[PDB]
Amino acid sequence: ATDTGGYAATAGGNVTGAVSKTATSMQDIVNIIDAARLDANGKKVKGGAYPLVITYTGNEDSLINAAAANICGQWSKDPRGVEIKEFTKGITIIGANGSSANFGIWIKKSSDVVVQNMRIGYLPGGAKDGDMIRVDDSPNVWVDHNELFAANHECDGTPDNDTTFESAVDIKGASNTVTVSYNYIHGVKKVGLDGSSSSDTGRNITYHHNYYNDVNARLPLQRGGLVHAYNNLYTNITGSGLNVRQNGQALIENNWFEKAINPVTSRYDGKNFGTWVLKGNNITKPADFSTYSITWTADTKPYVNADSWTSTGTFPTVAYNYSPVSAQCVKDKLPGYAGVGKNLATLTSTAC
Ligand SMILES: [Ca+2]
Repeated sequence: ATDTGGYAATAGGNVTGAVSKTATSMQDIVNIIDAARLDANGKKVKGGAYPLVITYTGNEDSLINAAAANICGQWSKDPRGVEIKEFTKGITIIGANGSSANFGIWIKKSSDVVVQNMRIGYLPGGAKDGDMIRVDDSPNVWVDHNELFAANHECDGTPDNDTTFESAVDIKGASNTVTVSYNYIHGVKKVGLDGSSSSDTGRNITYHHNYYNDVNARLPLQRGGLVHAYNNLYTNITGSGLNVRQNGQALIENNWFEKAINPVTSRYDGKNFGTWVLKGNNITKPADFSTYSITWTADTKPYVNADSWTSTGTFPTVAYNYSPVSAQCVKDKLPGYAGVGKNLATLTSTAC
């Protein structure tokens, strides 16, 4: 099955001929991927020689706990991450229950990559792109059931006063189809881009069943293309939520917003505002803003907020099958399905 409930359609490494490998450390993952490029005769194969399902059993709680206790010492350290570059055979990196990582996963020019059940937090190297997950020039990637966290805080004197920590799930380039689902993202200042610049526009991304809590912004910072955000729980958003820019289109349906500032907006460019189609959220009209503590702020440059809470454009027919539960159900049940150690459980209307 290649069904991710979103734009990406991939089975990752769970295909025919997949080779199962256990990784006990960051280094093992690197070595395993490196060996997966060799054919029977020891010669390298472009895109990889065989599919892989890597089970990561490592635990780096010590590193995570030390980092949490000294958050401002993280940005200047060397970034730590496993790069999955030009591997198209199909790969799934799934964490064992109880595993943890103080390193990121950087996907570059690959495809059919799935990252599940990984608990990644307080990564070093914010000043040198220490992303928890980065998807660059990579279509058909599925980031599902992970816990990505740090501290929603900015230390004094970091480069650009924005590098205490990098992002949770940055997406850029030709990452044409991506599904980000069932993740528990908390304590993150910059959650994730959708295009690295004003010119890096496009892509079709689906954000569904994610639980955001105490995050500052970029859910995502969208640039062009299509974004389908459904069944997500957005609470304690301290800056802005979905920032639809460079003429992007978004379908925001059956989500639960609460204690959020600028939950849906288009700001920082001063032009080429994106559009949104709102339907089925806990917020149905401006009268609900006070009920759920929705706050709005202006910007120094021309901007568009959804303070009228009305659709400002259209959205193409959703190309895949999905069935959202109600916004009330995500509020009630989502926390028990999102993140790690949930055995990749999915929230169905049956459980509502
Ligand atoms: Ca980044």
